Amino acid sequence: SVFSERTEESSAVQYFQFYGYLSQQQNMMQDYVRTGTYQRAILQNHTDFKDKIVLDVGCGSGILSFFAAQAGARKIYAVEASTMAQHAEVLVKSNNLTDRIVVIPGKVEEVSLPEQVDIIISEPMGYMLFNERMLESYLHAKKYLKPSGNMFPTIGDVHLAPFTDEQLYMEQFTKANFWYQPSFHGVDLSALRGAAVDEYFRQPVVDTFDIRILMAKSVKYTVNFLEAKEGDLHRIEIPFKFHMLHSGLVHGLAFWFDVAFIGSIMTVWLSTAPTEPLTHWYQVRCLFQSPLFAKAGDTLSGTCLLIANKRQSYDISIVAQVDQTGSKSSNLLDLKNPFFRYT
Amino acid sequence: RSVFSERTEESSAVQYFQFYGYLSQQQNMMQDYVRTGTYQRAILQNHTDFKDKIVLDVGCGSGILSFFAAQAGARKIYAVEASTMAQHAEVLVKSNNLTDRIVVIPGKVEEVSLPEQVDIIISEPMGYMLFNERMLESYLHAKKYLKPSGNMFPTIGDVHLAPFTDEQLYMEQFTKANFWYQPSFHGVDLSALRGAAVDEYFRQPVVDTFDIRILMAKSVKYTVNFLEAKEGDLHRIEIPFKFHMLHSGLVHGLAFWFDVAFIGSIMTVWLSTAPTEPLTHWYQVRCLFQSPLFAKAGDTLSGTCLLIANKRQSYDISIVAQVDQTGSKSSNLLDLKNPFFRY
Amino acid sequence: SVFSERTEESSAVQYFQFYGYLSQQQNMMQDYVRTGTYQRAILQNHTDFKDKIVLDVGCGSGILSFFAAQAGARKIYAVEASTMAQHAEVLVKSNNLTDRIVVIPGKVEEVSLPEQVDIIISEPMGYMLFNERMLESYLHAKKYLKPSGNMFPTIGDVHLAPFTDEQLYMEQFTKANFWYQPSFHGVDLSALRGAAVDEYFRQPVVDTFDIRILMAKSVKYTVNFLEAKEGDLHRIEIPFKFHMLHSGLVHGLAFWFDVAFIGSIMTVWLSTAPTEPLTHWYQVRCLFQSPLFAKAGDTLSGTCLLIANKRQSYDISIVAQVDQTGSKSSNLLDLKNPFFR
Amino acid sequence: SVFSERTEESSAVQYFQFYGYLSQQQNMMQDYVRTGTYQRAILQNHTDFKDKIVLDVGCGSGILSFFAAQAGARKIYAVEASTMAQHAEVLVKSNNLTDRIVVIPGKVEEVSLPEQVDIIISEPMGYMLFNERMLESYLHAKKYLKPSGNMFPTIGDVHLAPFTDEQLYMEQFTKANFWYQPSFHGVDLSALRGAAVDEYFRQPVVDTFDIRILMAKSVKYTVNFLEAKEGDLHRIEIPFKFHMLHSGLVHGLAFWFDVAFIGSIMTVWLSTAPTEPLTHWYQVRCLFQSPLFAKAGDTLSGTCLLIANKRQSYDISIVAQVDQTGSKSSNLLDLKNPFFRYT
Ligand SMILES: NC(=[NH2+])NCC[C@H]1O[C@@H](n2cnc3c(N)ncnc32)[C@H](O)[C@@H]1O
Ligand SMILES: NC(=[NH2+])NCC[C@H]1O[C@@H](n2cnc3c(N)ncnc32)[C@H](O)[C@@H]1O
Ligand SMILES: NC(=[NH2+])NCC[C@H]1O[C@@H](n2cnc3c(N)ncnc32)[C@H](O)[C@@H]1O
Ligand SMILES: NC(=[NH2+])NCC[C@H]1O[C@@H](n2cnc3c(N)ncnc32)[C@H](O)[C@@H]1O
Repeated sequence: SVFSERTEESSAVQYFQFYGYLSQQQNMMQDYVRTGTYQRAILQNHTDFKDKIVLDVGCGSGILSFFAAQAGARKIYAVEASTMAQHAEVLVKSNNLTDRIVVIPGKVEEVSLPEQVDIIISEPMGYMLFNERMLESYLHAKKYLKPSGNMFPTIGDVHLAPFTDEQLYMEQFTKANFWYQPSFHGVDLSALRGAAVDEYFRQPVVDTFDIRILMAKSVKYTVNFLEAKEGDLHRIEIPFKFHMLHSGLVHGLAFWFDVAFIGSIMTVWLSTAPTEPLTHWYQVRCLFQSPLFAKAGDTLSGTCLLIANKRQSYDISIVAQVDQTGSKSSNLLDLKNPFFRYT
Repeated sequence: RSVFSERTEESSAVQYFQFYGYLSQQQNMMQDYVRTGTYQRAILQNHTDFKDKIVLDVGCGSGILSFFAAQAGARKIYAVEASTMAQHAEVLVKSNNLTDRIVVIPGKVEEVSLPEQVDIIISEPMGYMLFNERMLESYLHAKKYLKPSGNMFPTIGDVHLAPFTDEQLYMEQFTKANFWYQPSFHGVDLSALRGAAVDEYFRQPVVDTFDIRILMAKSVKYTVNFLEAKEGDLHRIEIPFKFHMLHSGLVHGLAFWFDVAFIGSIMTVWLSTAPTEPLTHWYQVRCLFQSPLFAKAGDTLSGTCLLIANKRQSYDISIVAQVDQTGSKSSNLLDLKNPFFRY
Repeated sequence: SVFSERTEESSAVQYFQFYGYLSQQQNMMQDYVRTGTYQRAILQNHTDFKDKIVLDVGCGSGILSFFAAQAGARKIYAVEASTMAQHAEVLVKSNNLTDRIVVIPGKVEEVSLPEQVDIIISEPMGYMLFNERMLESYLHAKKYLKPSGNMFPTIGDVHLAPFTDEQLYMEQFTKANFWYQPSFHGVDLSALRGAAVDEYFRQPVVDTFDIRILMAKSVKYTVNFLEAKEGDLHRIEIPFKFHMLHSGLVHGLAFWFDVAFIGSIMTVWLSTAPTEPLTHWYQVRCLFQSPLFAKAGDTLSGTCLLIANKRQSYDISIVAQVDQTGSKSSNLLDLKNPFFR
Repeated sequence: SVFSERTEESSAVQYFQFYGYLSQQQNMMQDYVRTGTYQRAILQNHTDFKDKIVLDVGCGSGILSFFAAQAGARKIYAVEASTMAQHAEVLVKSNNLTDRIVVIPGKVEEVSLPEQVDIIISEPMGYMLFNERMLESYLHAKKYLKPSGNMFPTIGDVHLAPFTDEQLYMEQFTKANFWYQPSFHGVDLSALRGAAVDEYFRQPVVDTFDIRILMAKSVKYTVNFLEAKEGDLHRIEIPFKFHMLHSGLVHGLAFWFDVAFIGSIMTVWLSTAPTEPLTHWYQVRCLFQSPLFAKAGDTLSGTCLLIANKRQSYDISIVAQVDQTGSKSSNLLDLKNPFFRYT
């Protein structure tokens, strides 16, 4: 299948084992920004669901399938590949909805639906939006969407902006310099110091930050879920030209995302920006190997290239340059293994 | 057809060795001065056991233990490591000018081919509750390369268990599961999964430290002699116990820690993770009862701790506890692979 | 009679036995807030008693009748159905007020009075105000009240407000976990865990608390004793709509009450709010079996429904929901069986 | 019936409402002394239950019937008059003992049991042993007992001892002196002080105390449950002659009780003595209206006369004299309404 073609068995076993735990469902369900906003998007656009046929890609416990029911849906197909599907079935029965919700265990790339649907709902966003590569399953599910169909969420905006954080940058060499000692119990470790540094800079940093560290208006890369195909996400090239508002050293790029539910009654937004209440997605920062000096008025131009990998994530390639000086930096990051720095 | 692959799901093995390929994880283990300092003491203080001898280091990681044997005069050390950390070991061997003595042999100890039998095997195979990761079986499997006159460092391993009281910990876990009693979470009835939630939450071993005064009886000890034991002995580990209660109150579970002894020719050096000893990165492990048991001072608490090795490099743990006077009984299952790090 | 029709004899026996004890009269009288405020309301409004006919419903030891005598009342009929009525007569004689205070033994729904009165006085408030159902006896007595007569107290305000208090929550959940044991002395009790949680959470929690646990401004439900008819208190439906001020878990609703003595000279208030000095009424809190979550700005809507029962108390029904999310909590309470904490 | 002829209906309604609460069953079941001893006496005398027919009088939740089944009883009739019987039926079904335990809802004086039983078990002791007058229901059930049957408990002993507690005696007047003031908000209350004093003295005090306040070895009155008839408890005249071990003022009499399970294998004792762990029965003390001075070696003689009343309790008539001096005091207490003083 398409899923197994793009995924190492080892990665998938652990991925779906992780999501079979109720404590993880509870974690996602207890994010009120997430759960609240989805419920509002669906209920405030009841006309997009009333008496319609719905598909819920990766329903977990089925919470989004119940909001669709509250909105007046006629039939909801809830697809879930982990063992959480067993618990979703229990909740459909205990809530007297077996007539309107059908739980289909399995991967959305492999199950079969009995009819086409009017709208697909899902929550496929990972870290930096794209982590987990579940947006490809969301788009893959469009093979069941009528030409009339809508997508909830409808679009996705990735935002990237240069930041300054001297203490975050310095923390990397503080940790790596453990290896730069010539007699750790009589053993000279210094030969591995460069490797340790490299390892730390290859981790995206997951936490939040004061918006004042940002040095320029963000650049926006949009994914239109109504028009995009799975292949469009195998290689995501994000060019950027930042016009610096403050002078200082740029230590990397900060990432966040928004999604919009574009309904017939209104559009509802779900934002993980550092200016909005915190969510379980936090924000993501990718450091440059060497900081770049820029002054207010200069331009910072380059590209952020995301290359999907068979571990359900992306290899990140960032190259940036101050146009007025030619000073250049880059970095390679493995989004699968981020550093969770939040306290 | 290797012994390792026959007892290990591929998915678990891949992630296991990816996890230990990280230098940041080597740092965490090496920076535990109790671990690294005691291992060096046991080796250097028993240098006669290593002078001009052949050594095998099972799971050398970065190679620290192999360096200790080189300091003690070992004639030749074979350092086996299956993760990509093996290549980092080689770098340290070259930069420390020990290429004539330390031979890194990459691969699994169940699959490599050593050129000769060895006088002594050294390893640090202890996980949480001693037995997690199932590396003791690889340690014992390596005895096929050990001369009949040889030794094991560590030589024996003691598992200690004792009953404890801690209502806050018990209520802390039951609090998390009350989420799934909700009759109307955003209008959805979750109560049907309250049973499934409590089972999942009370399947998690609690890894952290605690005050020794929560222990309500003298610990029971279960000893594994690594010189005598056979690989197959660790597929099923049955630990009966009978505690003489020193205090009255509620028994909320059993606490677990372990000691290992390096029984050398010059002296025996002990490495302990007991709560009366300085904290290590192993901490201590506590298994909770879903329903606490009451006992008075003078009563006896008896039962069995049974560990069944699973294909995911861990153990499924069943604990049955009974106060003999009243017949009050508590049966509990725990997934040692997925613990709650509470510290 | 009206009283016997709405009261199991079994309840009435114990009820009036309880109030026949001097020790229980000492308890109420030593509440200086209660006793001092009643005296202040009566004496400050002495013109509403000067040379007037008075009726004191459920006088107990007769303390309120003496206050009316101090204010110049010409004649005070003091009705008391327990044996305490004879103790009141002793005090009337020892204080040399036989010319002004006339103890009438019996239930106010069954005694005859020589004449009509100008003002009724009484202390009929119980826990959560309505417990004991004496407000109906207080209102029933209005058959003896002249037109345009006054009522002391004149009105009663009930205040509701959501609160957060996880300790009280898992405290009542702890007691209930005893019935989850699958082997108590070898016996599986778990089949009764549902009945245990229900029973334990039907008990109102009577105690005081810090005002900072309240999550919204209180909602007020007023009872006008001058206008209300006793039948109005058989089924009390109190709608509420709170505007949440803080985000967090709502573990239930807190109840207190104030009464106002609206006299000719002055309006005197007697409050049992948590912002005010504690009284023997304390405050009341009704726990949800499952807490509700709400963010600051959300609205919590529902109704508190009180159905009076034949045991001189009420069956309480509280249904509350977070309007934005549909999170709903339905809970029942037996006001007759409180938990003094 | 016999129950209704000796009980006022108002008293009966509140009595069985009280015991319909699970919270009250837990209160008695959580007394380890009560529940642990009953279990011990039944199991350690298993020969008195194996393949026998049993009657549990006032089973409550049925805990004692389960103990009887643990001992191997063939058939157990469990009689309970309150609505707790329906809960007992649930536990019988949930413990898979519907073939051994049959719950009979109703009063033991009124229900119809088909056959004679081999042994009757019950926990009918109240404050001072006799409060609640349930011992008469226990003896009344002997109409179903074979002539060779047994009773668990077999016998009951009530112990009387003189005590000194100046603080307790004075506490009465401090409370009653609230009324001895000429202007309480302008009201002379002093006319009711005598009535307040009398009221406090008619109340037995339920709480514990330090054994050191006892001034003589206790006097013991025994009820042999195999021999007694329920009519023997309508009027219980207990003559006492105490030999004073200490000199001082005697303020009243203290009461506790023991019961013994005289089985075929052994005799097990359940004590509520002040020298033993505290139970939910505490102890009881009745004050003299005037204290009596007695020297060590003197004798304090008199009678404690308990007269049953229609409120499932007793009126207590105590009369005491110092033989050597001729000083007398007495009191007449209402056991149905005690003063709970324990803190
Ligand atoms: N939104 C996230 N970042 N994570 C939630 C993913 C949820 O969708 C489920 N899921 C992920 N991929 C798939 C798929 N291809 N088919 C079905 N369910 C899936 C997964 O088991 C979990 O319940
Ligand atoms: N001491 C621990 N609890 N864990 C450390 C395990 C270390 O041994 C390595 N290791 C584990 N099992 C094996 C094996 N069968 N063969 C070789 N190396 C192994 C692993 O890669 C890591 O470096
Ligand atoms: N305020 C309270 N919570 N209780 C006060 C009740 C007092 O009034 C008396 N009382 C209660 N109901 C009645 C009644 N219907 N008629 C007369 N006295 C009554 C009761 O005996 C006690 O003295
Ligand atoms: N041991 C005590 N002091 N009290 C226990 C009283 C228990 O016996 C029950 N009980 C009391 N009298 C009777 C009776 N005549 N018939 C049946 N059950 C009774 C009562 O319902 C409660 O469960």
